[PDB]
Amino acid sequence: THTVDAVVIGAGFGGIYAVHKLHHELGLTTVGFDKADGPGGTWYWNRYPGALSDTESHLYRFSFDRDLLQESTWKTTYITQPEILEYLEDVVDRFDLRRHFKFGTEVTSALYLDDENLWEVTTDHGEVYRAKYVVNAVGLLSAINFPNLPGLDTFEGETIHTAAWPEGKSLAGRRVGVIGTGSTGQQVITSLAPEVEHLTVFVRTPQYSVPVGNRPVNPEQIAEIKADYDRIWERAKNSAVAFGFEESTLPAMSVSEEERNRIFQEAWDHGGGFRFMFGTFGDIATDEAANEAAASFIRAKVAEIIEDPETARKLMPKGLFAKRPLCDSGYYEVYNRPNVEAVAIKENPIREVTAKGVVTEDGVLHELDVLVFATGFDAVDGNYRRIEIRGRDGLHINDHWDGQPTSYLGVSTANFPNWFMVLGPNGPFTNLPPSIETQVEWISDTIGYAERNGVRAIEPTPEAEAEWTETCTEIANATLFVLFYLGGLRNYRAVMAEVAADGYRGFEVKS
Ligand SMILES: Cc1cc2nc3c(=O)[nH]c(=O)nc-3n(C[C@H](O)[C@H](O)[C@H](O)COP(=O)(O)OP(=O)(O)OC[C@H]3O[C@@H](n4cnc5c(N)ncnc54)[C@H](O)[C@@H]3O)c2cc1C
Ligand SMILES: NC(=O)c1ccc[n+]([C@@H]2O[C@H](COP(=O)([O-])OP(=O)(O)OC[C@H]3O[C@@H](n4cnc5c(N)ncnc54)[C@H](OP(=O)(O)O)[C@@H]3O)[C@@H](O)[C@H]2O)c1
Repeated sequence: THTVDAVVIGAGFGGIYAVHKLHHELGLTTVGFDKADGPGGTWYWNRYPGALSDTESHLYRFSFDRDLLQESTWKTTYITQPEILEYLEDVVDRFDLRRHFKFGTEVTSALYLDDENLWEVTTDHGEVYRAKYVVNAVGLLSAINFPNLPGLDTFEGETIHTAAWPEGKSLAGRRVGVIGTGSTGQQVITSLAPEVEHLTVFVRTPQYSVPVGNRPVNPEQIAEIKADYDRIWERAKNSAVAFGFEESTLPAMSVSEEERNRIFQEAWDHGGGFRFMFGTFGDIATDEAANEAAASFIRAKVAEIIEDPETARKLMPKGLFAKRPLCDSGYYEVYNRPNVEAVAIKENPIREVTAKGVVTEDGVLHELDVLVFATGFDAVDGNYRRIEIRGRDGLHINDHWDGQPTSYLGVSTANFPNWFMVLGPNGPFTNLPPSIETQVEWISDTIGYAERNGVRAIEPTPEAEAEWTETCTEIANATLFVLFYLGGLRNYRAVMAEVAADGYRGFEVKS
């Protein structure tokens, strides 16, 4: 029914910028879609208390508009969900993007029509769009992982998942249980502890966590940032992780024990997860001894913060210090509160939930009014895998990604022509907005090139896609241990630009 140049799926950072680029810069008629009733993406969905960025406020945003960077403000060194949502809502209205989005609208299929070199895209309300290009900015919020504890139906109190937090809902003065201690669960717990009648935490795997050091800013302090913003973004885009600190090249074991502690202590006092992992020493992710030095420093902090050694034993992180580091606003301190109990479910599993609360295998009823699930989601490619997406010859995305999801360059995959991914598989591990910008700017250039020239279809070769996996795999082999590209933002940007400069190396082009 509707003939458009381009379709964008999602209205988070990625979809917002994709619609801007395609509409404003390339002059294409572009429609965006989100199941959400408004823009924001993950910042629209996740409204739990204590929801906070792990990227400093001044860097958790777009950098493409130099005037916008002068204009935005923020209250603290890290940024909260309502502030981010407001920022993204403001971007949408600043660039008049709203009239291009269809909200409350799920894309249920995207089928390639081989004969016409078009994508046929349908919504859950039956609307059909024919488009030359599809840009998928669908994020990771797939189906909500909402675990199957026996007797859950019987609970007479409120059951809440953090990705569907009730707007009014304050749990002040209530008896609350939280299941899950990832970034989200830690954040909810710290938020809840001081206001809740009682808090019971069901801990399965304690994680490494460092202080975030979220502090109020002055208007003079924002003024300093803003006067140097160009240099700041120049540095970020020339770094590996783009978080606003100088990345260390210092081997942890090349200095004395006393200096190593001082270095760790400084980062601990300053705050920041990536700063702790990458700002202290150059080999925490690559050297077993370096990782142990970091890991055991955090363990010692846990033991020092938590008074009761039985409580401390349950919360004690173990093993390698890896993946996205967690940071917190006083998470370990919380367990020193008289009205907070930790339950280590590996050794004392949940037997059932009843009307009144949770019974553990010890046979003790933990009486609760409220049960919070901070249990995350199931999958990461989940959002691709639940849409009927069909490429060339009717090849389904699930048949194509028979094993793990793959991409060429993080943005495209073979047999799916003119179909792009923002933050697809095998892409950078990074402060995300500047990587998102990198990918959308590259997607847009590639679509510009296709439109300028005669291009009917562009897709990666199977061999390019395989060499990219091999490339990612060889970077990942160096590290300690989903497959990301781990060469960093600066390296990723050079790779993307060179692919473009080399006449789209690794793409099959139908002229
Ligand atoms: C609490 C929290 C804090 C975070 N902090 C940071 C941080 O500090 N730094 C950082 O770099 N990253 C952080 N992240 C990661 C974050 O996801 C990214 O920074 C960024 O918001 C991702 O934007 P996105 O557009 O790629 O995806 P999303 O924001 O996830 O948006 C995708 C949208 O696509 C929509 N969608 C999916 N499928 C369909 C469909 N079939 N039809 C219609 N719509 C669909 C969804 O409804 C969703 O709104 C954080 C995440 C969380 C949850
Ligand atoms: N960039 C950011 O600052 C940021 C912030 C928040 C979230 N995120 C991302 O968003 C995703 C969601 O984060 P999240 O913290 O909500 O989820 P998460 O990281 O997957 O954490 C889930 C927690 O729930 C526990 N759990 C899962 N199933 C359980 C069950 N059946 N019974 C008991 N416990 C169970 C897990 O323990 P186990 O460890 O044993 O599985 C874990 O503690 C993550 O992938 C994360 O990377 C990013």
